[PDB]
Amino acid sequence: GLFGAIAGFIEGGWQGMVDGWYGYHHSNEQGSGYAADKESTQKAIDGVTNKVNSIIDKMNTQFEAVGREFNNLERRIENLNKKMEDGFLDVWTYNAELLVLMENERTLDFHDSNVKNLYDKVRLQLRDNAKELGNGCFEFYHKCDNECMESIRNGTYNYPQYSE
Amino acid sequence: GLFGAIAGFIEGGWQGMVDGWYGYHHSNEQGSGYAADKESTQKAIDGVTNKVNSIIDKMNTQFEAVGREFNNLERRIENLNKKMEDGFLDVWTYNAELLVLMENERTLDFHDSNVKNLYDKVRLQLRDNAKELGNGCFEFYHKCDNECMESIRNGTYNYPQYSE
Amino acid sequence: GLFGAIAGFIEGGWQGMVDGWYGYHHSNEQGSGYAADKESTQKAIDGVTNKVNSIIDKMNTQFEAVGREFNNLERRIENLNKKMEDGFLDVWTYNAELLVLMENERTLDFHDSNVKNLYDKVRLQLRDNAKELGNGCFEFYHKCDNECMESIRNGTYNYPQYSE
Amino acid sequence: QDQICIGYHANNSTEQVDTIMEKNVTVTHAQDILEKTHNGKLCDLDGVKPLILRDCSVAGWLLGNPMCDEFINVPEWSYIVEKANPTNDLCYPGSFNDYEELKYLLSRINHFEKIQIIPKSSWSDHEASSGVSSACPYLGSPSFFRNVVWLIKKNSAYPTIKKSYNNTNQEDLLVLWGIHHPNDAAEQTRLYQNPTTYISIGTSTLNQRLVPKIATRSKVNGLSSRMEFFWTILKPNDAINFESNGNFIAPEYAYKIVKKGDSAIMKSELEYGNCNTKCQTPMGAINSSMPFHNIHPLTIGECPKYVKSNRLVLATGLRNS
Amino acid sequence: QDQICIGYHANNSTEQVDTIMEKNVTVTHAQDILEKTHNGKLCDLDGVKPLILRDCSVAGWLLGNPMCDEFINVPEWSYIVEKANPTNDLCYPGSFNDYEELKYLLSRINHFEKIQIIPKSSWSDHEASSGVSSACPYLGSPSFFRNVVWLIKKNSAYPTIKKSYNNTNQEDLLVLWGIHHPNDAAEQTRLYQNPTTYISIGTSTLNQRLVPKIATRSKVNGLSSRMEFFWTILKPNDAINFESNGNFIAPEYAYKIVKKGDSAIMKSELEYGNCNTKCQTPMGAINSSMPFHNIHPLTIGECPKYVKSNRLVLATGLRNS
Amino acid sequence: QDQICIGYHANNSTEQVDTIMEKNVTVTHAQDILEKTHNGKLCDLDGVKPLILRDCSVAGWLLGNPMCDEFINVPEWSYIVEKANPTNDLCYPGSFNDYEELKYLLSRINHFEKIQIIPKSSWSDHEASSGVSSACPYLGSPSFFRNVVWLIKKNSAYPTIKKSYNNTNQEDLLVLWGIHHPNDAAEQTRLYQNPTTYISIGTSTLNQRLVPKIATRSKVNGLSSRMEFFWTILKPNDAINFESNGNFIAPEYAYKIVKKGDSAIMKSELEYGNCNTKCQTPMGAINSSMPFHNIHPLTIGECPKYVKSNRLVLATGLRNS
Ligand SMILES: CC(=O)N[C@H]1[C@H]([C@H](O)[C@H](O)CO)O[C@@](OC[C@H]2O[C@@H](O)[C@H](O)[C@@H](O)[C@H]2O)(C(=O)O)C[C@@H]1O
Ligand SMILES: CC(=O)N[C@H]1[C@H]([C@H](O)[C@H](O)CO)O[C@@](OC[C@H]2O[C@@H](O)[C@H](O)[C@@H](O)[C@H]2O)(C(=O)O)C[C@@H]1O
Ligand SMILES: CC(=O)N[C@H]1[C@H]([C@H](O)[C@H](O)CO)O[C@@](OC[C@H]2O[C@@H](O)[C@H](O)[C@@H](O)[C@H]2O)(C(=O)O)C[C@@H]1O
Ligand SMILES: *[C@@H]1O[C@H](CO)[C@@H](O)[C@H](O)[C@H]1NC(C)=O
Ligand SMILES: *[C@@H]1O[C@H](CO)[C@@H](O)[C@H](O)[C@H]1NC(C)=O
Ligand SMILES: *[C@@H]1O[C@H](CO)[C@@H](O)[C@H](O)[C@H]1NC(C)=O
Repeated sequence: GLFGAIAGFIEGGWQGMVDGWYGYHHSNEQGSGYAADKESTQKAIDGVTNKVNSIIDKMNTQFEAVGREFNNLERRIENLNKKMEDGFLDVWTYNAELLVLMENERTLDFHDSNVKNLYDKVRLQLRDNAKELGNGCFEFYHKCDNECMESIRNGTYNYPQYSE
Repeated sequence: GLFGAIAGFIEGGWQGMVDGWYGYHHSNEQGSGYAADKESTQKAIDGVTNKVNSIIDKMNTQFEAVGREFNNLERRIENLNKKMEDGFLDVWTYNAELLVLMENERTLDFHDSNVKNLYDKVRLQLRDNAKELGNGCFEFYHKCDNECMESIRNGTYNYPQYSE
Repeated sequence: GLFGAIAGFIEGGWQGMVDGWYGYHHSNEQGSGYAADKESTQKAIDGVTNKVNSIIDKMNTQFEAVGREFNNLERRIENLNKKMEDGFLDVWTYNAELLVLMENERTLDFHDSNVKNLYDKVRLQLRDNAKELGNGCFEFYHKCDNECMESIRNGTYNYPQYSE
Repeated sequence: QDQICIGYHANNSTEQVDTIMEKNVTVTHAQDILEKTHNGKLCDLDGVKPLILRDCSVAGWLLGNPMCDEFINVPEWSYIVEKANPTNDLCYPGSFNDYEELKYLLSRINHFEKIQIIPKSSWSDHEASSGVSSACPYLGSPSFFRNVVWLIKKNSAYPTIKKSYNNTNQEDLLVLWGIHHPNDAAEQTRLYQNPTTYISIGTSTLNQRLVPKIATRSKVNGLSSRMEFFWTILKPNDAINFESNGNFIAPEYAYKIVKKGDSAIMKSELEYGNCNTKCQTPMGAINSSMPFHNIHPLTIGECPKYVKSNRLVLATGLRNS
Repeated sequence: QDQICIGYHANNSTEQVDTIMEKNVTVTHAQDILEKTHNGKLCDLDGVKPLILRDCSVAGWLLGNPMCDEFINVPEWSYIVEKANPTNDLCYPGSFNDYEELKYLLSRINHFEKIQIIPKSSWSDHEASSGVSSACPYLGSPSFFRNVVWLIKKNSAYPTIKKSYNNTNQEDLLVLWGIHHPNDAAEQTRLYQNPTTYISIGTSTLNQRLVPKIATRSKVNGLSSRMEFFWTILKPNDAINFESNGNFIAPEYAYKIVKKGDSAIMKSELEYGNCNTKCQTPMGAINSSMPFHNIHPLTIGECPKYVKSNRLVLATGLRNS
Repeated sequence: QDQICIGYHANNSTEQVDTIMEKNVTVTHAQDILEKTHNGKLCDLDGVKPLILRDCSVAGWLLGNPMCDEFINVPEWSYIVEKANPTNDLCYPGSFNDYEELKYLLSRINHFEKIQIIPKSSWSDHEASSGVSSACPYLGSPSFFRNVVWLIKKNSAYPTIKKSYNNTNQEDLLVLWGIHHPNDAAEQTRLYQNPTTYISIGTSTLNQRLVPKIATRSKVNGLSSRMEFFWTILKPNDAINFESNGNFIAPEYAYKIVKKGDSAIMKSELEYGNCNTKCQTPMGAINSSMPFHNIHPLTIGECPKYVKSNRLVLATGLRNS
């Protein structure tokens, strides 16, 4: 983990969250539950969709090999032809594999980035009103009803809510 | 935002700061104001200047196409010539566009990195002496004169300054 | 520094730590000392070893130039031959240099990432039990014996340890 | 008490991808961008059927090797399939000038229309139905290439030939002819009376003089003699002029180029499957939405991009413990 | 009370760039690295003016087509411009041996100096001022290529020629000559008396024997006859030897190669603008500090790098709401 | 009181690397991946020694230039080294057909075995030991190429030759022969009696007729005459047939191709060092574990990857103040 969120301070993944890539898990008075953060899940699906399509669009005009033949006294240009077509098909094989290796990584570190940016979305809201457990969870200094969870889940949480 | 600073917890940009890429905005007893962090603005201008010049220097010996002609009974090598020159000019077009796409990104995430690293420059100095508002701003637990702002603005802030 | 750890809030390096890339430096009742974090030192050595070998494996089938000769009335294909072999050997020189420039950077930012992820390993454990000095160090609100340092050094620190 | 926790997706997929710093990494979701399967058949290309030379070569087809009658008339094709070593080629031993250059032209053509430009019956002062050989048998009897006629003397005489044909079509004409190289001076006179002969050929553009080479050679297909063939493209309204006093292998049928277009000459031992496709390789056709493939570099049609890899998987999802 | 805030720059620029994960992203500052404009002219290159063949081909120039007198003497050039289909080429129909190989040599040369190596007046026993044709008219009268002379018989006689020229210059010599292919045996004797003729040519390196091909061909520019031209580079102190008893098209003027260098043969319908430049493309010159361009791949001079793109913009600044 | 601090490694290394945004950056640990040193020698390749033509060319070797006796018999080689301008080539002036195509074949061969296919003693009706020239001296006396014999007349007579050789070996045969081009008709009869001569050559595949070109040329190595050489690959069980009534330079020794394989023709002024290697360049051998090098692109053996750079350093460690 480059940002350290995924498989770092958060030990693993939540099987129960079949609603998206990033989300939450609360447990207040009115029960537990899961909710997919449709916000960051969208700026992520937008990411890889454009990424896949860009990798494909960057290589639609690549290199086509055409068939040419040569007689017994044209061994030089035949070899030139052979190595020149093998040449381009090698570099494009390199270009494809290398772009995949490089963008698979920037893909994983992108999900790590989003989690790190969601834990910080909540952390930069519940300043004193909670304690950072450090395993990925927070614990409130007040009770948080099912309408309190929603205000955090959409960006505007009210600070006026006492302490200890 | 990969680091989440720009357009993340900081909603937008400060039009009034026509002095550089990164800076501050205070509002104490003696008024408001802006000041360009000439520190991180320099390690950033150094960044993209070298980046532009490196992108250009990496491609000064590219591929030149020269004119060659062939008669009606040299259609094979003519095609070989055609596709071999089209070949190199395709890969170099790929190399240029791909390097731009990849470095435009590492450029944006670089400004995001610097802001994230400036908010942490201040945050790692005004530990208890302020409260992190979370929108990009801090609020002091004491008064901060126009000489107090400068000590933070150049790296050494004095902790002995009481609380609440 | 992209993550800001190395040469950021931590001014420099610890010459005395000849045991690895990342580690600690304590100073309790029973003396000072150094200890290499064999944990993150391993996920780092695994990183660059695979990186070096991948850079090498991505380019084992590159482009070989073979010797071909041409007479005084074959100046066209001779030039074609010349520029086609110069062509591939240019792009592969580009591919090598460019991959090194790009991966040297993702290498430095990788060590910056690991330090940032180790300072956060400790910080997300000693929540109230210490004060973040901000220069890379922490100061305890209790005494920390040579068995207290080890619990932090391997992942499970006990919170029940009073305050001020 | 009360809690709030931030986490991420996970599931049961075992699919792995590679990165620069780490191989074999399992993820939640992925996308394979490499098509690795074909149908092992030679199909029509968008409904237009290929021309599958079977045990005939391009030369055997174009010259009309008697063992190649299957291709006497040939409809529009999409691509041409030739075996690596066609057994029916130059039944009469010899050579074919600028053959690979002709083969290349063929990859630029989609349809020929055979037409009779000089009927075998028009030869009044030479023999035209005795130009046969055991080297080129048809159903057990001595025959010859169908599109050209091997003229010999008549009543102990070979008057010098002056034959001319004007391309009055709107299409280019592929015109083939040949010269015969005997094995000795006796054979020369036996076939042509005249001891010292030539064949001149002219167009707007072509200006050649051929003289036969009477010489001792090693037997091939039973013969020491040779037949050597030539060709040219006759442009509309241009004419071709033949003059010869022996050894002339005159044209009879030629080919109107009625459809130029994108085409190919595939080398494949495969034969006609009964199918249709958008992408054809020499080892089988492809039907895919994949952006890449690894089946064969020489390809025709709207195809994925060829790549030497055996696996290419893009990571869409995230890490999975 | 008291506050401190960390923020970033922003402004009014609408300029956008692309990344892998996102297109059309507005930024504070950017840099376009792609020059997309030329002047639509053919300029001098660093003060040395190009040679613009107008409706003349390289062959028309070098052989001296009468319609090409504009190029009888030609100063040092920087590059050569030829039209796609020059109308003044081989006025007398025929061919030019190793033409593309000569054209390539030309792209390696910057200046020829025409010199008389065999004066037309030196032919005492052959006619030298009757070698003209309606195919090559000058101001309405029958003429011929200026640099070579078409010799014919004199007083019903064509003595065999033995002519020799020694390159006593310090520069390589480009030497052109030709052979004439008549249409019938009557024309052969009418021009040359001798029925069976040849042209031998020798140097250190060259050793050729040419025999004319008397044959029936289709009329081009009114004629069925052909002129076929040859060339060689004569190295300093080497000599060229001609022997012929007919059909010889003798050299008169040749070209000292006085300046080898980097050059080109541009195919362009454009003509001489009146300008100067550091970078010239076939559709116009370039004046730029940009590292790239997208105007034309075939280029000459200190030029940007060609790329097929239509936009290439680098992001220097940062994101802008 | 009590403390805990997180930090990183540092040391004394001054080694620097480059990144995109910054040059000359010092680090703790690095890895240079660019081999920049060779031994400046021409070594054996995995224990098999190269064939170093010294002042002889491939043609001088294969034809048997008397100044090239060092190579009369030549063991299996790994690669071939030829100088840029070998002084011993065609001692008798002339040319060598399809020379570069032969040179290419050579890079595909590792061993020839010289064998006598037509002994000089077998010529009963022609002179075979007078075919010598001052152009090709051996220890001061007139000599000739060793592998071919320059036959001349005998008792004022040159009966037409009919010679045939059948390749009864299991290896391909490289067979060389030539024709002699005299300077005048007197020399022609002086050497061969017959004024009008030819050389026909046939195999399964080859069917050529050569006629000498008697003509005036500039002296090279003292002579105006020329020798022109030809070759072919004779396949097992095929035969080659020569017929000639003059100017024939008959084969005597030919080369069994006993070992096809990967090889090369290096252009290098260097000579035999006394060493062994896995990787050889024309300026010296390489012994390295590096994945890259910058010594020379034309290379042979298990070698690093060639790259035009002068420095390529990978960063393994981290930043170092
Ligand atoms: C038109 C004609 O004359 N066809 C002949 C043919 C030709 O004469 C011959 O090919 C010359 O090119 O000869 C053929 O018989 C050849 C026969 O001759 C024997 O002498 C030889 O030993 C056999 O192997 C065989 O070649 C032929 O069939 O080609 C007969 C044909 O009628
Ligand atoms: C040197 C010379 O004889 N010039 C002649 C030229 C040559 O004789 C001819 O080109 C042979 O190559 O002939 C020209 O007149 C040709 C004229 O002849 C008619 O028969 C024909 O029907 C016309 O179309 C036309 O070709 C010529 O101008 O080239 C005349 C020239 O004087
Ligand atoms: C087989 C034979 O006749 N060898 C001759 C050789 C040939 O006759 C000649 O090369 C023809 O190709 O002639 C040589 O002497 C040549 C000698 O002749 C003078 O006239 C000339 O002025 C000298 O420069 C020189 O060329 C020869 O050595 O090649 C002699 C040889 O015996
Ligand atoms: C072919 O025929 C047309 C029309 O009859 C004629 O005008 C043309 O000149 C002919 N071509 C030749 C080369 O004779
Ligand atoms: C050309 O002239 C020079 C000097 O007169 C002479 O030495 C040289 O041999 C000549 N070249 C030829 C091939 O005759
Ligand atoms: C060469 O010799 C073999 C065996 O004697 C024979 O069968 C073969 O036909 C010969 N080759 C030729 C072309 O004569």
